[PDB]
Amino acid sequence: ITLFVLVSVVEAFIASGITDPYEMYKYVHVSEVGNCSGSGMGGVSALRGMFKDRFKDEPVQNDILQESFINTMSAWVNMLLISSSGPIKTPVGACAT
Amino acid sequence: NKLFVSKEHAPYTDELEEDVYLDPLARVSKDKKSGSLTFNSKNIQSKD
Amino acid sequence: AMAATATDKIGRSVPAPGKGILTTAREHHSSVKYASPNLNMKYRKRQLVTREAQIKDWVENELEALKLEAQNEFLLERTREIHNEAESQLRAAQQQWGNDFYKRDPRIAPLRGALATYGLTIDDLGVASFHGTSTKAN
Amino acid sequence: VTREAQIKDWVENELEALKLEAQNEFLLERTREIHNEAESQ
Repeated sequence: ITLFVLVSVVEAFIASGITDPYEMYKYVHVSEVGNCSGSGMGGVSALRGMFKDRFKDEPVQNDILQESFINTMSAWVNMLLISSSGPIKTPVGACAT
Repeated sequence: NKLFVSKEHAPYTDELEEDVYLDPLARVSKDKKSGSLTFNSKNIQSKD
Repeated sequence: AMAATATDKIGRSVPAPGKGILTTAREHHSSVKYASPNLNMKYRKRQLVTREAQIKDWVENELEALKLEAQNEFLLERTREIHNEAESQLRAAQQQWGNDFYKRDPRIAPLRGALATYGLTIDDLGVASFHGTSTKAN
Repeated sequence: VTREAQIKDWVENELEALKLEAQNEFLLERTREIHNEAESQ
C-alpha cells in the first residue's frame, strides 16, 4: 500500500508542476506543508505477517509492526520525498476516508 | 524509470536544522555548487 | 490555549523521535531592538474600543436606511439581520485584537502568542508533562 | 468598499503617530508592523 501511496504522491506533484518538492520551501516555511491523507485499514499485509506468518514461524522482518500503521504511509512519504515539519493528521474513515 | 527520486538529505544539515525550525522566514535557495535547493546559513534569522 | 502537530524530516527510521515540534517556538529575532506594540495588551484594547465605536456608527446608518425601506413582518426580518451583521463585526474585531493578534506576526511564536492572549508570559508556563516513555532516545 | 475606506483612515493615523514617536531602525521596524496590521484589517 505504501508503494501505491509513494507513486501517487509523486504523480500528484507532477500534476501540480512541482518536480522537486523542495521548491515548496522557497515560498513557505517547513512547518507549513501538511499531510492529511489516511486509510481505512493501513498495511494489512504487515498485519497478516504479525498475526499469521509469525504464528507459523515464517521469516518475518523484525520491524513488521511499524509497517502496518495507518499513519506509516504518510511517515514514509515525508521521510523519502517531502521532509516537512508541518501538521500530520491521518484520518481513518472506512469508505469515507 | 526515474519519475520517483528518493531524497537522500533534508534541505538543511543537522547543524542548521533547529535554526531552520525556529526561523519562520527561513527559505531555501539554489546551491551554487550542487545546484540543489538547500537552506543557507546567511539566510537564517537575517534582516533581509 | 494551543495545540499543534509536526513531522520531522528525511530519514529511514520510522520509530525514531525527532524535533519538528520545536517549530511551535519559531520566532524571527533579526530585529528585536524595539518592542512590538502588538504584544502589549493595553495597546490592543485601545484599537478594539476604537473599532467598536465605528461599528455602532455603522449600525445606526443601516437601521435608518431600513426605516425608509419600510410593515411588522418586513421590519422584524430585516432588523434581525442588521443586528446579526453588527455582532459579526464586533466578533471579528475581537478576533483581530484579542484572539489572533499574533498569527500574522513573525516576531511572535505561536507558543508565546497563545500565552500572551491571556496576559501570561513564557515564564508563566510552570509544568511540562513529558511523553516520558523511559526509552533512552525519547 | 465602505470598510476599506475606514481602514486607510486608520492607517494614516497610526503612521503619523509613529512619525512623532521618532531613526532608521526604529521607523523600519514599526512601519512594517502598522502596514501588517492594515493588511489584517
